[PDB]
Amino acid sequence: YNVGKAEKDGEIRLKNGVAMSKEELTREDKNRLRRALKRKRSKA
Amino acid sequence: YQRFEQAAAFGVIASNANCVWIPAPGQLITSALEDVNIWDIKTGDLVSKLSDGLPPGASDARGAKPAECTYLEAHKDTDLLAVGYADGVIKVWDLMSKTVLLNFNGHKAAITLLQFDGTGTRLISGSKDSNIIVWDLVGEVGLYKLRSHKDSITGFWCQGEDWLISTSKDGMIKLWDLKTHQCIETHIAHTGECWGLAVKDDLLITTGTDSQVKIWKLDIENDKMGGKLTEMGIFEKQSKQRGLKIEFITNSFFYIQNADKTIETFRIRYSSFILHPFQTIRSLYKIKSASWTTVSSSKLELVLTTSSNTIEYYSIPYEKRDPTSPAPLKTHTIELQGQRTDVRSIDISDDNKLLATASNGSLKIWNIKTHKCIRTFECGYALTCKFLPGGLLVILGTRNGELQLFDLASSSLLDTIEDAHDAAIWSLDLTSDGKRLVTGSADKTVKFWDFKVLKLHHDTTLELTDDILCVRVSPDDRYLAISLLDNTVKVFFLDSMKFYLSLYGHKLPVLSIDISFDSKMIITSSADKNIKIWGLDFGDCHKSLFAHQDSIMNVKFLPQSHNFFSCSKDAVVKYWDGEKFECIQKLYAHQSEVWALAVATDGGFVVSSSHDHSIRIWEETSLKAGERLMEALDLGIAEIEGLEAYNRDMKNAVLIAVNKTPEQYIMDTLLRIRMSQLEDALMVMPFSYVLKFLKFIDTVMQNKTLLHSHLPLICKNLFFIIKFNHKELVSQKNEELKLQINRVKTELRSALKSTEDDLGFNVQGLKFVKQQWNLRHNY
Amino acid sequence: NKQKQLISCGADGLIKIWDCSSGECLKTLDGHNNRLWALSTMNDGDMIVSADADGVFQFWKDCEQEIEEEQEKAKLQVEQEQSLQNYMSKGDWTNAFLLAMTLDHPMRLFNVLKRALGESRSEVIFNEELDQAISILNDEQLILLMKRCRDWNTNAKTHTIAQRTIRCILMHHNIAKLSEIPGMVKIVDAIIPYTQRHFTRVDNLVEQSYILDYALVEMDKLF
Repeated sequence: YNVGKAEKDGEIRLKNGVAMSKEELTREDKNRLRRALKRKRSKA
Repeated sequence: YQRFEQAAAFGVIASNANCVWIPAPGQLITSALEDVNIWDIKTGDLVSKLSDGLPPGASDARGAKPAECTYLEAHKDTDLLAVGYADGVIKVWDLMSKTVLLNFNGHKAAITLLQFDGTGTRLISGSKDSNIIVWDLVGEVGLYKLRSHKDSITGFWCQGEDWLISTSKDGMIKLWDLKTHQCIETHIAHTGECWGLAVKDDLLITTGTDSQVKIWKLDIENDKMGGKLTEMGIFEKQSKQRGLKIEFITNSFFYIQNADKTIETFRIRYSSFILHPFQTIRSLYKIKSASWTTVSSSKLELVLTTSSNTIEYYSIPYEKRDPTSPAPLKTHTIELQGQRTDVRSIDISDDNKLLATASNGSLKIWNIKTHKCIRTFECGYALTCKFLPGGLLVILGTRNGELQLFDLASSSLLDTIEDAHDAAIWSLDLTSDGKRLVTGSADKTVKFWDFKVLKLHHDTTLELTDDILCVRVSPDDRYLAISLLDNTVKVFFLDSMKFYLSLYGHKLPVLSIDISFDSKMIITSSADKNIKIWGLDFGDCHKSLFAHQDSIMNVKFLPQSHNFFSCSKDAVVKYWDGEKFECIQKLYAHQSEVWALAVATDGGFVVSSSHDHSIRIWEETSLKAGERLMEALDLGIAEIEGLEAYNRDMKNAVLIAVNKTPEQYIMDTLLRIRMSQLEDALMVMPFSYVLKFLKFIDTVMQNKTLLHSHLPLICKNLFFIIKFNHKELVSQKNEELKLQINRVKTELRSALKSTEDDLGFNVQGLKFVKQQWNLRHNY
Repeated sequence: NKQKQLISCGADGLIKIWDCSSGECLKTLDGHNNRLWALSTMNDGDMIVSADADGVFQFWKDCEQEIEEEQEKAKLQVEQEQSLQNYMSKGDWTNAFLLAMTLDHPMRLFNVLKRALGESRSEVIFNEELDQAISILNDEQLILLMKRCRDWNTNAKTHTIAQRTIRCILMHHNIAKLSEIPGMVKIVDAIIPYTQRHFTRVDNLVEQSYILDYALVEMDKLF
């Protein structure tokens, strides 16, 4: 059992097991998550 | 090389903010562009205006349009007027001394709502971004920052120093506490946004988008959701336009100001049971803001300001049963210092008697020395103007095919040559003596007129293949330049119309021509965002100059040399030299499209009407891990032993700043440490700090919840520190250390056995579940 | 009858309706099978009647009650979001857990369980009403909770909460139920080996607690 990106688009699931809904977040948290996913995509 | 800045500002009556009314009717505060206007109502004269210390376009000026005043509110008892600008700065003026004294900046966009309790000496501000801030004045700081909405804050209300209610451009209403300091209640009010909100002590009235207004009740009932807010009544059909501002009045009425040139005053005595539509008030302009005033409940007196520079007043006598009047009473109108519509042409006399004409035909004569009007005339949609020096007369070319002339001394209509052209006449120039007029008109026609002594008579017309935009006659009266609909500037000899020369290469229609005093340089401006300077001796392009991001609207020369001015739609006036071809100065006065430009005939002041009714007279003159652990150890354990000595007697700034008990402080820096440095950082410290570490660990074993929060980190550090300093620790002799180690051992063993028991129960039960299901449903 | 959404019958056997000013088909109705011949509208109750070559017929009618239901759904969701935020502020972690299970917010759920364990650190596994809620939970609620506990068990720092919740589930649910719940065996098989890993690691830490015991014994022997 590995972990991957979760099934629902309303949730994000990182590789360390945590799961974050796209609704219970704050705006700056949404911003930093987008920035992290952006720099990961830019490296890939 | 000089420096010119502005010296006046006309037509600045009604900017984009809310009027604030003052009793003695009494005077009225409204917003000017980059300023605040105050005036009496029986007279209508500008009492005072409060601007900043730098005039725009100076040395200290910045390459950005200044933020306009978008909201303001004043306390008349304390006489403090707070003002909020478009960038999110909150200034505040006194009215007796007439100066700003302290400023704040916590927002990022325009400031929508401002309210302040001078009895609480605090100021609540909700801007176009999501945060509501509360500043305090005698503390001169932001006490906190309330933020749970997402779009803006459009409706806003406060109760004492205890409660708040706020609604936004996403239609949810949030009841906020102030003690518990958080959003508690939200209810989605309307489907779309929720513009307007007005709170009486029992009911609150909230309007949305399609005349849907709602009437709810407030209470301090202690349920989680009930009591504090209800969904009691819904009233509709006030208008078809969205409501914008609701305000209550009682000596039993309120009013709703919409966006369809209408306010509706209602009376309170299901929606038909409670409410009572008292009457309507209708104006001919799109209204902006309003405030009430009443005495003895026998009359209703409202102050209104529109989108256009009109300040209207309203009065209705009544008897608490009947509005008594089919229409209100406009006992005060203030227009004359404004233009009432967007200006389209400006001219300057040799006397420097300024001339401004606009969409009304409302030609207004101004002057520099008095900054007021002389007289106005009206002729319809007038486009271009001209000052005639002989007699100092004025001529207007319109969008209707008609050409008019007015006089500064006698009445308006001395002559009006109508049916002059089929389509609109766009530009108009005059020979330097004043004998021949020439007009360029959208019939592709260049009509030349003589000045008969008075009347005008077209001595000829010229027919072109393309539509016409601009026409300019030489100051030496040699050439006549026509900017067509295509990228074409045809230059004719004036004496015989010989089609002398042609200029091409703009890719867009040329919107302005100017030629030099000695008639060698022709400067041309199109919507192509670059100005083209040409030599007319050979029709050659001396230069091109990209500037003015939107479109260079108008270019004017100086009568002394080749130095010109360019004004655009993107609100920047650039002053260039035509021999060095570099912008000397870059003025950022106003913010809308700089429609009309006019340079002084001799002086150097320039006037520049914007779209927002702006007339501008420009006149010239780090530790390491181990170390940080060691010092945090010192601070925390010093606090711990001091507490212990104080407890036996009963028998830090960083601590009280971060608000952590010292055990949690030490555990926080242990969390902050990194493992790959934790090895060396634990090996470094001496045995005194080792003994201090064990005392801290015993304190955590007392404070069990932190232990079960961070069991593996604590155990790893403890086992490594005792394995490292094992020899000296067993060499020492300390009975208190013996008891400390005994307690630490018992509690660590108990906690680890507990979590081991949980893990074992879980793995046995799940193995049984898997075995039972496999023996059951596997074939 | 609304005179905006013009309707079209169709010989494929179906109806498609569109806003007249749009130019794009709004909705698609596929009741009839083979063909479609007769199509009429009633105005006062805007009811579309349809007939095909077969002897089968149908009536159709728009409803704004779905719009009302969606507005009520959004209103309810926002209401209980605020109730959850207030409970996360003050306490009543049983109610906070109920709201979190309805709302599917695993971060706030994890924080609720962390606070519950920390305050239940003083049989009893949690707050007793929280235990009753876990006993009450639905089967789909159990599947969702066990998936989240599977991930929290994957992470080595959340395994304590994972094991406590799983032990509470086993103590307050039928093992017959947990065997007959579909798709749970994959979750349990995923859960088990990580639990064994954490078990061996905790055993090692107990051994080093006995190392502490040795240090005490030797110090007393010298003393």
